[PDB]
Amino acid sequence: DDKMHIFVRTLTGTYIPLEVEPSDTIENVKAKIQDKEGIPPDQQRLIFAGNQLEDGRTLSDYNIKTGSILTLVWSLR
Amino acid sequence: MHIFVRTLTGTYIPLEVEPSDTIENVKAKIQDKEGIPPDQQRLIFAGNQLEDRTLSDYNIKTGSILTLVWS
Amino acid sequence: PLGSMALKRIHKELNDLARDPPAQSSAGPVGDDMFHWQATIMGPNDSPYQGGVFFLTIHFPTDYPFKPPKVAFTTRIYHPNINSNGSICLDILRSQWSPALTISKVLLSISSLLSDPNPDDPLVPEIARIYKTDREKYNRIAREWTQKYAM
Repeated sequence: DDKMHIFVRTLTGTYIPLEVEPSDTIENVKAKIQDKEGIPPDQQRLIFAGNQLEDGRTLSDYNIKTGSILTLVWSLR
Repeated sequence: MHIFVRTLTGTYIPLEVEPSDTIENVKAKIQDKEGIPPDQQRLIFAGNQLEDRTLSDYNIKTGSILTLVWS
Repeated sequence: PLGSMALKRIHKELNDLARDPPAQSSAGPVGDDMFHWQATIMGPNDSPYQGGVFFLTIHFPTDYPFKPPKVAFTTRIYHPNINSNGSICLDILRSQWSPALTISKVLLSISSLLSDPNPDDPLVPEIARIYKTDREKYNRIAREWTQKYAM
């Protein structure tokens, strides 16, 4: 039950809360973002600590912890 | 990289910049997005006013948020 | 559950501030951590800080709102209750903090402290001394500092 609660900041101003695991992949987070907000995964770019979160890597690989805020860019559409 | 400028009203302005860019041509970049002339804008990062140094020395990276003040 | 109990309240407060801000202050996270917020306060008109925009940092404890947040000025200000490190003496930030107190109320209390300082029970003894002995000098110095650091 050691799930961490993180947030996704959009350019609209909202913050989407997500209950995730450290082993969740970036594409899994994008799928959750699509489910909650509708943005297609292939048009999402996630930024955290000045890094573009690449697919296949996990949140733990970027030291994403409870209360982390990931900036979402809705580009290429 | 990509940086974001937030006004006190909450609106966001995304800019495509590089660490070599100084902040006065960044100010000018904000000028032709919503109409604020450079003479009436204050750029603040991490609570410190930015004087027209470059983005690299203030440690501005991708996703960085800068507060815009109409002064 | 870690500190999710605090994060629920923090997100709710952020939503409340975004939907209805006081228009004389603002608050929200500008970084990568929901526990760390930036706030801005407009200087009151009835104070020598009129026209200045003061930036503050808010650090939420992991068990918010049971413990108060750590609020500190980042813009330099000339005030007998705010030291050179930005610490604020409000008596509701460590001693009489109760749940159901919001960040918005903390901002309003800080604005009121800016409007009417507290000579006795000071944080900076010298500024309090000048405030008690010469009001014109204090107001002029505060205006100079507001023009230099908050404008």
